Amino acid sequence: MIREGDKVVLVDPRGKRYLITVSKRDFHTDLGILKLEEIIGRNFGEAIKSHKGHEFKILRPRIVDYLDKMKRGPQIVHPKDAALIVAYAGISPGDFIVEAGVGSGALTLFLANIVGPEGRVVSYEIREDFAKLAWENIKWAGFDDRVTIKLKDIYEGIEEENVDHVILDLPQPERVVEHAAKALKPGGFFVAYTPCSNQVMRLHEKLREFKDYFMKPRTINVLVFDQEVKKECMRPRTTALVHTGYITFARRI
Amino acid sequence: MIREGDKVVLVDPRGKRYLITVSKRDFHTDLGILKLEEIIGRNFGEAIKSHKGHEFKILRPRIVDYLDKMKRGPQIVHPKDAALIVAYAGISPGDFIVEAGVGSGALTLFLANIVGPEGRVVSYEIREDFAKLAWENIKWAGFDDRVTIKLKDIYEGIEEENVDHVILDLPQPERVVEHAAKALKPGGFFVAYTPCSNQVMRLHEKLREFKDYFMKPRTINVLVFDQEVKKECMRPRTTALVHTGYITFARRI
Amino acid sequence: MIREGDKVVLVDPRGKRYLITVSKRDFHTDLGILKLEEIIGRNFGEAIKSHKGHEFKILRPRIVDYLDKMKRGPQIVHPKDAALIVAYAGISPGDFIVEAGVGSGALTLFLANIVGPEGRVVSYEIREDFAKLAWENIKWAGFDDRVTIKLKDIYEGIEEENVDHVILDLPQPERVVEHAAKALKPGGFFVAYTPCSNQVMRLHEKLREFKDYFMKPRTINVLVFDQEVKKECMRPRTTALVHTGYITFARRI
Amino acid sequence: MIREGDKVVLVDPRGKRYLITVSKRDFHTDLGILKLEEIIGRNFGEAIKSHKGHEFKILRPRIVDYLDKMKRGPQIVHPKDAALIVAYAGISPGDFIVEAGVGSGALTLFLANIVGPEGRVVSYEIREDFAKLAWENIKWAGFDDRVTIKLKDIYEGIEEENVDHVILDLPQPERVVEHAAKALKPGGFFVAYTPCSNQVMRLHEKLREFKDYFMKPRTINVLVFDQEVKKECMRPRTTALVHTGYITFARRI
Ligand SMILES: Nc1ncnc2c1ncn2[C@@H]1O[C@H](CSCC[C@H](N)C(=O)O)[C@@H](O)[C@H]1O
Ligand SMILES: Nc1ncnc2c1ncn2[C@@H]1O[C@H](CSCC[C@H](N)C(=O)O)[C@@H](O)[C@H]1O
Ligand SMILES: Nc1ncnc2c1ncn2[C@@H]1O[C@H](CSCC[C@H](N)C(=O)O)[C@@H](O)[C@H]1O
Ligand SMILES: Nc1ncnc2c1ncn2[C@@H]1O[C@H](CSCC[C@H](N)C(=O)O)[C@@H](O)[C@H]1O
Repeated sequence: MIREGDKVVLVDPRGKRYLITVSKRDFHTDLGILKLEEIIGRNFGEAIKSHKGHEFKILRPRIVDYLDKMKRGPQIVHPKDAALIVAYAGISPGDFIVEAGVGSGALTLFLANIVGPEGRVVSYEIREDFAKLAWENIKWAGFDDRVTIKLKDIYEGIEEENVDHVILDLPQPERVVEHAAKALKPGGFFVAYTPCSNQVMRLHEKLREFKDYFMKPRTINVLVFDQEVKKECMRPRTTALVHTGYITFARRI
Repeated sequence: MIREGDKVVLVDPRGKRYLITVSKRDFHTDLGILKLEEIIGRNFGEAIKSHKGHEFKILRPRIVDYLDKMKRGPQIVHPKDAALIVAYAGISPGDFIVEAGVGSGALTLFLANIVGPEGRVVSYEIREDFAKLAWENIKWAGFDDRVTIKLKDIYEGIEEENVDHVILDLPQPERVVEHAAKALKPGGFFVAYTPCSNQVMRLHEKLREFKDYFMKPRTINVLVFDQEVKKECMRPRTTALVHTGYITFARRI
Repeated sequence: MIREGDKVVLVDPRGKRYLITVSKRDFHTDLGILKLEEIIGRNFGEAIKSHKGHEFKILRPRIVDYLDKMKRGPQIVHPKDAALIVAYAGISPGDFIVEAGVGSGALTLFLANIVGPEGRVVSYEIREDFAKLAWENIKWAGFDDRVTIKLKDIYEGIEEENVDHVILDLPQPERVVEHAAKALKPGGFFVAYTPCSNQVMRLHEKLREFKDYFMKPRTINVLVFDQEVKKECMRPRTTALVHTGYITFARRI
Repeated sequence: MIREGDKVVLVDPRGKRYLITVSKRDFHTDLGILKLEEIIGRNFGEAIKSHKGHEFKILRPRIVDYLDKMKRGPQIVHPKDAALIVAYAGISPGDFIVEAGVGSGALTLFLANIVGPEGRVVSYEIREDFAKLAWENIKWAGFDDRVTIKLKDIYEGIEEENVDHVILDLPQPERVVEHAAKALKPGGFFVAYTPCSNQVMRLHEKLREFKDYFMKPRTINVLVFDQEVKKECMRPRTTALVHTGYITFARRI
């Protein structure tokens, strides 16, 4: 069922994953040489063995795989932040999303997945090299069909109209507030990710100026604690990622 | 555009949301009486008035309104927990999900909206009053098309096959592990939400025993702090919801 | 034995405490009337019974009982914040402490307990009613031996010299930095408690300006989670106190 | 004023501290030889110079210095946890404390500082090399007067009686419960520090068997978030110490 050119997740015995394109070349590993040609005509769930006899399993790549293994220009918007943006903004299949700060394309890949083949994500970017690398990430993930990158400064305006969500992770989201109020559907969401307290203060004040266009804003911070579970001791993992950014939501009119 | 029988969200000046089916009747509010018939023939983004001069904005119902306004039992799975289920398990449009513990239909509604018209959710439930209640909400939210509620003890087995995700909020997820291993696609996710660390210990024991059926399980705990942001003062809100439940993820072999 | 005028802690069957003054007057309770005079001749570890038959145990009042049961114009600086102030700044028996913001006298009580009968806490306060209130609180607790309340505005200066610590919980702690710099012993701690980010920002501004007077400042934030532990279920408590204030520490060169 | 044999902290133009016993010798350091003969007869707040020009400040050793610079091999109980133990148990000058797990002496130092010259700390230990290292640390910090270490297993029993607090950092505190019930004064505190949920569950089980000797227990967990305050950005430190141990408190009768 797998043909040349298709993408595949190879899982080694230790649980390490390789998101691979099937082709006539021999992939090198910790644990021997895979001949990726042997994968043609196999099914997901079958295995291939390296030259030293270690078994690698073939999985269909999912969004988590693409997200986990893309070329990143550190940092990004993290899974957990993307998650709450989706939840509290209620992003849905079919939604039309404008986003600014395409970066590596991480938030874009996640949002593209949520809106499906019939949703649209339009990403703004001002940095040429980030646009060229994001686009390569989005083609690689197959979202080629639903995402458009505009090499354009969103501060100067939003061309689009009747958008479901404006989602931002750039330095000054306050400079987009006025444009978002025009672009957004009634009941549409303005969403911003900001690492600093200062950015929140500014944004909240701008959103107060635009009380007539937005509902009362909401700013959250998400923490995720991994648990270390064993036979005897169950306890939280000693260190954790405590802070990425704040997320501010505001409903339109 | 708005016709009889459609569902609409009315927003009052304060920002109180009313989820209403538009029909020929009068609706009684703390800001006076409304005639829903005046909504008919109008478009989203427009306003109707009350017999005290107070305006009511008309918005298209989004998933977040349904989750906010549905009938409930006591405990539920909160948006943040479902958010991370979605993010960490890679729940995508078109997915086939098995969930047990429908309860009030909160989680099921969340997942139904993520999977889209072409995804499917099958929910098991042992408690006949909950099943009726949950089904009441999904027809109401319009996910009629994609959701099926089984009145069946999931511990007896999972009749579905090639499922993308098995997602549990029930007292003993360990008693579903063997079943889910057979039901899940290669690469699919077992996901369990458990309030106590006892549950997690027991569940981790079962997954340990099924080592050759799942990758290394990870267990997480998610906290969300709201921020009180004023002109003079930005502090985290004094009080917060600090624990709902632990979430455990395991990918199938 | 216990005599008239002694202060005592009555613990009821449900574990509830009552800090009481022993005297010929009968005290009214959920569980019946207590003849407090019957607590004369009795000793710590003994009990007395209400007219409804219920037994109240007699304990020696400790610092936690005074802190837990005093008259507040709430909220105070919470015992979690005061603990970390003590621990991080090294507050020891015999210390000479200047604090400003006597308020209810809660912080003052805590530090007074720490410094001991031979230590000194000098508390500044600009409000006559608070000063009366707190002084009544500290008498009540037996600390009038070691605490001084100066009805004076600390922004105008600190009369004391060679102080161990300057501990602040007032709105503009930056206006005390210079005075604290000159009041503190070498190795003495400037400590401020500030509910808002904004206050931390200004206080960091001022401490940068006086870098030649202070080591690098450190701002913490402390959360305490309660656990629900029962035979079956052990989980963190659902709701917690998430924020009181930030605490900044600065060592004098 | 400062004579031979006394202890002194040296602060350099970076901020780093060195705690030494003052005696005539060319002290080897990163910024050049010190020669601690220029220091004798000086006062605190003065400066002494090396051969490379730079200046070193003389500070009086506080409890924070001893806890920083001590030989601290084995994992300590953390300052934040010591703090809440002090706070919630109401540990006061002059208290009599039995503690088990002397470890390196860290928790023993901190407690010995709080109970003061007239308090007593009896530390139990079963490991020789730990006991030798612990006694060598407390003598160095000057608490020889108030601390005794017993090379004896606390599970076998508690020799002392009428004690203020039993403070534990060992693997099975539930075995010390009955002994503590005998040793503690009316209103005294049993305090145990456990890194695992399991340990807490066992302990709570024992404490409830001893409901007639103890008030309902209270288990807590403390987190400290460091704040990053730069001129143009305030945010929490990205990473933070999230879990060290749970702490359980119970009042005797
Ligand atoms: N006005 C604008 N329009 C479109 N993209 C923008 C933009 N301003 C910035 N960007 C892009 O948005 C991305 C994130 S900017 C980096 C944000 C950083 N975490 C912070 O602390 O603020 C970058 O790729 C940047 O080039
Ligand atoms: N074996 C089973 N099959 C299907 N549904 C079940 C089930 N056991 C419980 N449920 C349903 O799942 C929902 C949540 S059960 C309550 C969960 C609890 N907090 C715990 O984990 O301990 C209820 O609606 C209940 O009827
Ligand atoms: N310059 C100053 N000198 C002395 N006390 C001051 C002061 N500024 C404020 N205070 C006192 O410090 C205390 C804390 S004020 C900050 C907390 C807040 N205003 C509240 O009341 O909850 C108050 O009792 C106030 O009267
Ligand atoms: N019954 C007992 N009496 C006295 N000390 C004990 C004891 N059981 C354990 N200890 C000591 O208590 C301390 C903490 S024990 C828990 C930490 C971990 N097991 C470790 O050693 O790294 C150790 O110093 C240990 O030697």
